[PDB]
Amino acid sequence: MKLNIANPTTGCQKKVEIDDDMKLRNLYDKRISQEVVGDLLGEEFEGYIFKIMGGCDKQGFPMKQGVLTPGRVRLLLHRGTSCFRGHGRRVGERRRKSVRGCIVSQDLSVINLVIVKKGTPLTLQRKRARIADKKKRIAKKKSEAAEYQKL
Amino acid sequence: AVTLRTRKFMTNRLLSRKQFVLEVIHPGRANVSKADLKERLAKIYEVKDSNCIFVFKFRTHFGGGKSTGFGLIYDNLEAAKKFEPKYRLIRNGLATKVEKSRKQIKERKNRTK
Amino acid sequence: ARGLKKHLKRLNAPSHWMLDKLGGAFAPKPSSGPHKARECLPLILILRNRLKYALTYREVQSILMQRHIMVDGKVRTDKTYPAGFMDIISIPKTGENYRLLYDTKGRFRLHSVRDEDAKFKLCKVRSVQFGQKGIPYLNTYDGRTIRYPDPLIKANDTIKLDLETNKIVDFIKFDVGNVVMVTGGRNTGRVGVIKNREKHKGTFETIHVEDAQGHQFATRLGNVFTIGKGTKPWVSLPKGKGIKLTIIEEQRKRDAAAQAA
RNA sequence: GAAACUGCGAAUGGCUCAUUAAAUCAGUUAUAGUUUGUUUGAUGGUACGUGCUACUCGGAUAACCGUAGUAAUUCUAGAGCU
RNA sequence: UGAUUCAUGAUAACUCGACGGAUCGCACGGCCUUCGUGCCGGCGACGCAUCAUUCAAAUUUCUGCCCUAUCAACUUUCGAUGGUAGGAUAGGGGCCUACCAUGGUGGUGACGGGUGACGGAGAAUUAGGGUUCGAUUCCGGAGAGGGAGCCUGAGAAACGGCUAC
Ligand SMILES: [Mg+2]
Ligand SMILES: [Mg+2]
Ligand SMILES: [Mg+2]
Ligand SMILES: [Mg+2]
Ligand SMILES: [Mg+2]
Ligand SMILES: [Mg+2]
Ligand SMILES: [Mg+2]
Repeated sequence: MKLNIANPTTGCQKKVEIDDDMKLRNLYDKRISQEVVGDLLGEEFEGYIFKIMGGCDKQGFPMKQGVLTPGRVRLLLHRGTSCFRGHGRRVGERRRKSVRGCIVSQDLSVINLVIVKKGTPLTLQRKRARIADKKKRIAKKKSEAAEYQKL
Repeated sequence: AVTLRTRKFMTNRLLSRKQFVLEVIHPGRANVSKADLKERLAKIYEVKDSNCIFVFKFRTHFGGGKSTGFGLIYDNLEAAKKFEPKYRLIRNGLATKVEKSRKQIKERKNRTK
Repeated sequence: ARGLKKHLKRLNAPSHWMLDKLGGAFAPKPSSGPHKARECLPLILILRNRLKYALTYREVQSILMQRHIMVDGKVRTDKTYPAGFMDIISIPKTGENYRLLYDTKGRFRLHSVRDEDAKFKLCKVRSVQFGQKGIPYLNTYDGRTIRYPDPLIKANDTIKLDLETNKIVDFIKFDVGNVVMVTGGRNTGRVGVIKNREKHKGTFETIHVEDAQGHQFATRLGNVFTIGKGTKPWVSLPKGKGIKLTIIEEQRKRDAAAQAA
């Protein structure tokens, strides 16, 4: 319902609020990461090509990419990925979180969109030391192997 | 009229101190305070600095008049700074202690960042 | 349980560590190292409990982190290092050398040695076999591996190693009639000359040894250790020349030391 | 140098005796029937050039800044950095 | 080697090869080839892999445990005992699968039942012999409300880790 707009071209972001069906009808029934033409979504968004991506709902459960259901389903997740960065969670652990589907639907609260279109000598020393150490190792080989051979 | 004799005495120039067991003989007297042992033990060994000394673990044997303890003649007060437990430097006034209150010392601090 | 045990309780400690009973709950727990870790002594026991150069865990930590305490030609800062049989422990600041040997009653003494008999150590070999590309190598009970072994050095034998050339200079062939000293069990500590060696198919080989003054005993192979060829040792023996003396005899020594003063 | 990434430990300690009567356990074997971070010691050619002496260097990510949902938890989406 | 087609070598190949250092520290300090931090160079820290060592583990051989016959047969279609071939495991193995055989235990007490039964080092009492106990600070095993299943990791069927009932 409330939308965050942020721009990667410049780096500014703000939030706005829409409450008209025949404006948000074309906002609905879309997945994450598709562009939406803002002409209909607001008369002052002509040319602006938004991209719906991310967003959460009330009760705070985000949507996840790849799950296609207008519902709050529970998933087993891996830490660090989307919707789960459980900090200090014993690496390798998994939790079964609650998530929303990828297609936008009615019960959301905040929807995230973006815009597509606006209307040393040390190091040298290490290299040569490595070379010298290996080329003295091989001489050690040829010294003591033959010393043992001659017996 | 109390005397002071030391045995089990050994030098360690690994930690550069002079470590010994002292066997003070203090008849009549109740017991001799360490602050008072300091200057006597300094003036017998000519340490030039009566602060490198640290004496500890006294008993005052049953029947009285005879007391044991440990003594550690450091040679450099710098060595006694680095090679020493903190508590008895704090005792001799060479460091100070701070008080703890363990709530949020780590637990609710582990939650934010 | 579910992994390696990292604590060792004082009563569970080896009996030759001598360490007391109310001294605490735990013992130094010698780290995994080059020697059998039930036949070893941590350098913390070398420092605090024998030489007394410190008085606490943390003071021994100061000792070792000063980089003074050098073992076997190279400083070892670990405070649970399993130093054991004929490990040589040197201290440059004291210019003082020690070598760790069994004494006759089954425990470990630190026998001082001068620099010439501290430039090298002496150890037995576990087994000699081939490796990659057919290069022979031998394995010692100190863990050391030596490649291109002298074609006569075989298993169970003894070898001297300098700390600069870091290889073999000479070797004692474990055989009948060379002085040994048992390194495990109730006969450990006693030096003596092998007098017989009988083998039974599929079991431990038995070594019958005679001490320098008449007594005779037997031992398993993993416990014996040749020192020198013939009767003469190639190492400085401790104050008891490897003769374990009967309790009556040792009572007489103390009685005589009393009546001599 | 605080925060954070990375690495390591969290498989030790500790508590209890519920289940379990050749089972666990003790003494004694065996692994030539096996895995073992680490310690310690030793060890290691050719990456392509038609084996005729090496030939080029990538963004993103946390901490930070900023916009937020959720009543909410080391719950959680998105933009900008490195 | 007590014992091996062992250690190991050579060969023919084979892998969509894990690997064979794009890492980090100080102390500077001999000497010009273009006098150019210049020809350079040591002491370490970390890290990859192999072998051995060690810390261990996991299996595993023999002998040994209380009361009970109002517990004399138990096991076996669906693993019981063995064989062969394989699969899986880090690995042996009916651990599991396919086929085949008809075996395994027992009056020397199996199977079954009781245990207010974790085992041991040991405790109390003791002329000797014994009798009873041992939850408990040392060692070993097992559990984290009851079961079951897994991630990470060298190491866990972890619970001051997760998933489900
Ligand atoms: Mg435990
Ligand atoms: Mg098979
Ligand atoms: Mg019970
Ligand atoms: Mg226990
Ligand atoms: Mg457990
Ligand atoms: Mg569990
Ligand atoms: Mg708990």
